[PDB]
Amino acid sequence: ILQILGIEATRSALLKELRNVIEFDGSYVNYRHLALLCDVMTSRGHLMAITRHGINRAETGALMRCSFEETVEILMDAAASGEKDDCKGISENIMLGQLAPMGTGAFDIYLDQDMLMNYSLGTAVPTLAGSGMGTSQLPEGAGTPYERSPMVDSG
Amino acid sequence: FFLKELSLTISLHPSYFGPRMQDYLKAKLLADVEGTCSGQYGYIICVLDSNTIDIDKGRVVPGQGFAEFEVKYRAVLWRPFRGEVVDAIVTTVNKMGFFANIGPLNVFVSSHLVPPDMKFDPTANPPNYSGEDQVIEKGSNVRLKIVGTRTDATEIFAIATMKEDYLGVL
Amino acid sequence: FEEDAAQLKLGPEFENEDMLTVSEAKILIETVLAQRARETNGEIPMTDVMKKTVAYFNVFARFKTAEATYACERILGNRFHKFERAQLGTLCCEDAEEARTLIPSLANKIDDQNLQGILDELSTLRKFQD
Amino acid sequence: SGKAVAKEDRTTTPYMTKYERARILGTRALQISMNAPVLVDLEGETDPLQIAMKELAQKKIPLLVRRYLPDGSYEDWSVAELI
Amino acid sequence: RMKHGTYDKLEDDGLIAPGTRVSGEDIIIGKTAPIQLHAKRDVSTPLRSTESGIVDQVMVTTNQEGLKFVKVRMRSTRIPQIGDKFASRHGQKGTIGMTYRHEDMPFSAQGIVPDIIINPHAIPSRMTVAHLVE
Amino acid sequence: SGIQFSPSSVPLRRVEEVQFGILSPEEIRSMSVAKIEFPETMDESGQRPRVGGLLDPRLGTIDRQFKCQTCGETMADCPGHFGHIELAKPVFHIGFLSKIKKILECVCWNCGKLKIDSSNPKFNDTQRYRDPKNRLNAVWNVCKTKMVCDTGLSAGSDNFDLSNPSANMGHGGCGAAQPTIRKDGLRLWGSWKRGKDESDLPEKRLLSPLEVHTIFTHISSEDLAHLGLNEQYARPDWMIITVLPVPPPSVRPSISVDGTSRGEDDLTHKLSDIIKANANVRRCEQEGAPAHIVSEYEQLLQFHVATYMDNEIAGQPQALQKSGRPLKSIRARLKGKEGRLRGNLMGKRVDFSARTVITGDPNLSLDELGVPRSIAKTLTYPETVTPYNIYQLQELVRNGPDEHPGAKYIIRDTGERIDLRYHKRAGDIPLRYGWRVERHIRDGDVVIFNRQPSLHKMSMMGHRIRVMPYSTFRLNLSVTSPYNADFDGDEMNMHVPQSEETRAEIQEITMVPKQIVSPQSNKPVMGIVQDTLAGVRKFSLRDNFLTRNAVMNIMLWVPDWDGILPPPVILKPKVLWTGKQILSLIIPKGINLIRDDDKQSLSNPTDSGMLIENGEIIYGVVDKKTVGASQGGLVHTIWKEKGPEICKGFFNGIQRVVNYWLLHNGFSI
Amino acid sequence: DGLDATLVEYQVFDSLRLSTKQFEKKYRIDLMEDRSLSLYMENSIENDSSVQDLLDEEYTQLVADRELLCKFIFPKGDARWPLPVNVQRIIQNALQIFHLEAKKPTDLLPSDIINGLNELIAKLTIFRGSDRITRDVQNNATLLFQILLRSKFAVKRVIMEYRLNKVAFEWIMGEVEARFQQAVVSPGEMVGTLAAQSIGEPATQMTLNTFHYAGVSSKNVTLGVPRLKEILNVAKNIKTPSLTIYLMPWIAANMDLA
Amino acid sequence: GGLRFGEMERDCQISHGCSSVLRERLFDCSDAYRVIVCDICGLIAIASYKKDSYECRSCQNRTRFSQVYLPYAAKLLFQELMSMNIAPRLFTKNHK
Ligand SMILES: [Mg+2]
Ligand SMILES: [Zn+2]
Ligand SMILES: [Zn+2]
Ligand SMILES: [Zn+2]
Repeated sequence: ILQILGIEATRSALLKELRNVIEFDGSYVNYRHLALLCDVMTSRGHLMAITRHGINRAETGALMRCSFEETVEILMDAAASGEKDDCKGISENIMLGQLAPMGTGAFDIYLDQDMLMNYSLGTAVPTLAGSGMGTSQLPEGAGTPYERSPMVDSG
Repeated sequence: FFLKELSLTISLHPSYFGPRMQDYLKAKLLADVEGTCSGQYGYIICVLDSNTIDIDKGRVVPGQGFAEFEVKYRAVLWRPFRGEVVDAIVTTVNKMGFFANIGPLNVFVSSHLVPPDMKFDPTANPPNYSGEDQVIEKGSNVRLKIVGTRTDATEIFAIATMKEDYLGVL
Repeated sequence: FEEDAAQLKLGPEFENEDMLTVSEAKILIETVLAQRARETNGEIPMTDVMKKTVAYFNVFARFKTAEATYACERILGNRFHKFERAQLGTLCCEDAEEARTLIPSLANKIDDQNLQGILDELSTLRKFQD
Repeated sequence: SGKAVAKEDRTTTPYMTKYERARILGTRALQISMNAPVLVDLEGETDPLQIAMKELAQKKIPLLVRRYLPDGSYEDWSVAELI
Repeated sequence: RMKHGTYDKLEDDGLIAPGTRVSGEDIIIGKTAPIQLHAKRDVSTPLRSTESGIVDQVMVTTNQEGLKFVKVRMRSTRIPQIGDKFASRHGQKGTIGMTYRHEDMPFSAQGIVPDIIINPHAIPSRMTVAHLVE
Repeated sequence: SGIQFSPSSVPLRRVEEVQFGILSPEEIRSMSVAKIEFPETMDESGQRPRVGGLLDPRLGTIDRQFKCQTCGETMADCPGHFGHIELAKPVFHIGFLSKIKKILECVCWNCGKLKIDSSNPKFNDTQRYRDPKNRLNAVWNVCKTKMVCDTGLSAGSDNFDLSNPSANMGHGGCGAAQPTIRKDGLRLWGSWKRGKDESDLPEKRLLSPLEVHTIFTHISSEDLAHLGLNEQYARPDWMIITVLPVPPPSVRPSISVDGTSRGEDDLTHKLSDIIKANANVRRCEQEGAPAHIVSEYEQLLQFHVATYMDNEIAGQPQALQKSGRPLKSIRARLKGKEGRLRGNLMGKRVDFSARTVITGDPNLSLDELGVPRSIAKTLTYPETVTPYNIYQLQELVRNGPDEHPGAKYIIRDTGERIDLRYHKRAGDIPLRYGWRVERHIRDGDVVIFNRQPSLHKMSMMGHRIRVMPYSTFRLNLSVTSPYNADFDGDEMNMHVPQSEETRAEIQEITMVPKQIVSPQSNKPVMGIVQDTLAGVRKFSLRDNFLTRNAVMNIMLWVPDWDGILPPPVILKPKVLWTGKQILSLIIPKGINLIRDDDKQSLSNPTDSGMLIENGEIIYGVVDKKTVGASQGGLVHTIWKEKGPEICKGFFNGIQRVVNYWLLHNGFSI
Repeated sequence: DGLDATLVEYQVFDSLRLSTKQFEKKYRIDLMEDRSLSLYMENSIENDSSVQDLLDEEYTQLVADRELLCKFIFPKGDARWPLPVNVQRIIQNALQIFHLEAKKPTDLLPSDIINGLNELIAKLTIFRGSDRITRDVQNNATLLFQILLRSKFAVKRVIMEYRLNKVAFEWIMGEVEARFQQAVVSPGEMVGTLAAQSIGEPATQMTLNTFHYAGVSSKNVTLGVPRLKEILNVAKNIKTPSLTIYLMPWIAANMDLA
Repeated sequence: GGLRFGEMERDCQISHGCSSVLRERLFDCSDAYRVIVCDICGLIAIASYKKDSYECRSCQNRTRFSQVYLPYAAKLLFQELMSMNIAPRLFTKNHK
């Protein structure tokens, strides 16, 4: 069908030919997941099969492949060429212990310091606010006793 | 001496999130970098805190609970290089050389690198190296020309000579 | 790899950076301390690095004043080579022939007459200095 | 190769994702569990997480989420922003 | 080396005497292998904690080989407890789910009480009309 | 993430990229800091010490009382310290050997200059028109057609360049080359013809390693890149071993029949056998004699250093170490199976887990799991000391690790474990205000439960422990379908989370409740089944009235009761309640259904069909049609309006009300 | 689709398997010897006011009609399909919450229900944003779900069948919007892993059956599971290579011609 | 102990989407192992995590370092690779 119709044609062919496998009779069908298997097969042109190993591809370095097994050769060969692995992999990743991009690991977090800063008041002032003579021999005065900075630095 | 921009990461702990983190991050920075030394940048005299202090980030750690705050800062550093002429302050004088001292770095002037006009006198009140009227004791900044420097354990150490013209007693 | 003296040679980043002056450096340090004290309990360990600098800086105060530095700056101008600059203002004295010896990298960089004029201004500035 | 995105021209969905809720609550849990500045009147809880949830409900919890795009760019979202 | 004994249960013979209540990781025999204060090793065998109960009997004979040779047997009653397997002779693999005391159980009307009671849904689908007949 | 000797130092920064290179003799030597001149080492110094070049130097320690200088302590935290093993006897290399053999014709001996010319501009260009690590195909094709040289490089002639010169032709200069090669067993043979005056075909004529390496090293730098090689990571001149590295014991094993004895593996041993065969060959360097016989022993290093890699490289070597049995090689462990790969990298055992036989219980909420004390008294579940816990959390310790509501271990700042067992068992040791303490498990307290084989997304879903006695896992019948497994004495595994950040995942995403509807089919996967189901029918019948006498009794399940007793449907002589009435009680308020089965009329006509209103049924009879994983299933319909719970309560109500009805209704066959 | 499998309920298109003759008797409206709605317009008719209304009524059907023809032109004949957010239910229960029977005519206005949608279909976005042209992937990444909302909320429908009122309707269009965005899947996520697992379970359910017992048979033969591997292996030798070829007719619809 | 966390098993976390549970039940609750990597040639160092002495007899490093979490599982393999003369350089972040 790929040789004589479309490539798009042949996708529809899969979808149909898989339904006819798990439906007769009374069978748990979801058009969504069926849909996905097909697009994966016909998403790179040729019909990528799924034999006990995982689409005989090869574009994500070795580290990853080593997971699909069987390792060996792969490393014994890839080594002789220094194959860079962006480690964008998900099994390559659960191999190193780095946190994997498994959905809930597919994002990072920081902190909204902004909230902690402007955060609600705030209710008092002012004396204590800008002082420095309640014991600490040292002085202060908020910050305006007659002194600059930068300028000099620039010069 | 140089005024340069350096980086440093501060790994803060939940206990100190409060509402004035900015201050904490700055306080921690001054403490971790000031006084330190590296072969790459040398002695980190001090950090030009205020205005010249950037606080980017940060991203909290997954399995730790600590957040990493990258910080860009301006600092005064003292890095020496072979061939540089500097004024130093003599500290000790032994029949082994001249234990000078420039700022925070220690410079050693091997006796073999000292003119043949400065004989070593151990009998003289305070061990010195006169000639030659010129008397270099434990109190006479000399001029030397760094011949070689080394960096062993963040610390730096080099040797200077007095063989060229316009070097020596100051 | 790179462990020469030159002749202006060595680290690229460091080369790029501008060598801070002695007197000016000390002034900036002082300024920095003043800003920190602005609200201190008292103490603030100066470690060991501070002590040394505090001494060397004072023992080399080529401009014991807040204006001296500015005067020096005014006198200068043309960059040429950050290093050479800070070096010339850190040594002092005096003649051309001597300048080349100390800074061989000056070879055919600058003339003489001019140099002499600068030295005279510095000698009078050191005090002056009042 | 990042790129950063305009806090003004954000693309992604304004709502907070199934997975994120799960990661945030996971994250503050550890934080508070680690004696941390709790940002809402302590109801009188014990569970470093059941507390974090008290926070989430009131959207009074720090932490932001950087959503990396395929490009390599990202977006930052505030817990109070999200839905 | 050897801790968490206790060897307090071995006789002068270095072997246990039936029927001493043995439990835990208790030990029952003792070994020694030469190499101040040196040297005695310990290649003696303990008792898996997962087991308990007393000691039926021990039999000490000779091997050839040409040394001594001991065998220890311990008994451990086992009662039915929730979670034990039972099945009839028709492949009604069953497990105990609960243990009701005499009053609760359907005392009727003769009035006896069921010793065990299986559920009716383990019939029609597994068609096993023999279990019934029996 | 846990603790690891508060290493601190080098911040952290997780691994981001992985660079796969090809070790190099030079590097192998530098990296290694040991010697290794005592081939038959094994502490064979006449005592029980060590040295020199096997155990010590340094290497990485093997027991407690040892601080193997360089790091520590032991036995862990101290990784193996690789080391070089000189050589000075050109050695082969099976694996990488195969490739090196295939090349033959990628530079020609010995000038070492790419075969192609320019060239031949298509051949050379075509080979490049393909990403690296593949262009090999082109090279092999050229070698099969090659076998001779030409003039000398592309040196002008006429001389010029603007922009020239071409000026060239071809493929440098020399001759060859000219003789192909074939693989016979573990030896290389080639013929040399032209011809027509004298040559050789397929019979004999070998080569060597020292010769090949030399030629490679000569290879031009711009040439090393011309092929699928890396003048930085992979360098042909590396295919040949010279400083054979030596992994630290950490990678190997040992043993000790304590006492008298302490054999090793096994394995390794061979490694010592190889140095035995090398030192006896290196000492003869001054000879000389017999010379021709010396090569016969050199062939043995060609075999041993191979058996160490590929026991059976398909040549008929044997590699018998004990009783003529393959010598556990390095390639054996990698891709076993029965080893790493799929046993030490994919499916790893794990800890903080347990399993036992399952049992039924009708009395647990859906998201509930009965955990026997026996286990609860052995789990955890760290939990840092909050300022909210100190008092509460302390009580646990003071209780003991043998009292459910107790704990084991107390972790401190320095990272030291205060075993509550025999160790502690006292010392008020108040309780820090920032350290960690490991407790027992107590009340959901979520934990995840699976059943091997776990096909469906939901063979691992998360429950809430607590906590019953007797030694099985009580779980909820309506949850049995997802685990496609009855109580035939089955086992099910429990994995307890530790960190408070996962405890969150398996609470907010994975939960028997939020997993009652797999997207496999956008249909429910759990529903009323077995006795509670048989019961529904035999009780949703409008033949079954309820005596006022209870009602009452059965109202104590709901479990969240309005408190108000339902308005009676029958006020006639006795006050009676219909079986539908009190059932429709445990259904949410405001869910509608119009089932409309086959034959159905304006009439009833006869309890045929089903239809609910403001959370009250009025029509037909409840069976699997409606309280089972049906399409527009009632279970489906409150899930999905209004989410799990009171949704989660639905299974608790009916599966509690009805079971209670059935108890006194009796049923059997 | 753009939606999370797990939140979805097969649904039905009333507007499909209908005779054009009865189609018109459900959606179309006119002033031609009709005006039967005025009996419901209560309270408040207008009446008919000035143009506009008369015009909205034929414009609604221009699109409710471009939907009747396409589909079909796309879907064979089936009608039951799985969409997000059960609409057929948000209306009941909804006529439980507010009730109101035929006796109470609609306090609504034909110029509202039509705005109602347009404002709350354009609230169902799943691809963001605009970013012009990027609004296209979205306009038809919900196009199917859309023809529903113009078929169960088209004008004549909300006044003839199940009379609604401002409050009810305003609340209906409420839950929809909400239940929709609550149905948008991910990001995340892992749509292949979960989907792949579900695809495996189904096969296991067939394998057995395709063999069970089970004969015994002929023609059409092929088998299940046992075949699966054949498809995934794209192997040439697939036992039952079969192949179905259709005809015109003619030829044929007859027999002896065939 | 212990138990056993099958390939099968792990494929199921991934379905839900639990980065952290997954990571916890493979690189923590079994092989909690940490090592220190050189930034140029990503390999085991002469680390001491006590006297802050790291050093590198090869790349000549003493200031540039980074830490990595790996399963002793992983550890072995990388080491076992060293015996086959191949160097998995763990080029971390910018530390490259
Ligand atoms: Mg069975
Ligand atoms: Zn070590
Ligand atoms: Zn040649
Ligand atoms: Zn290194």
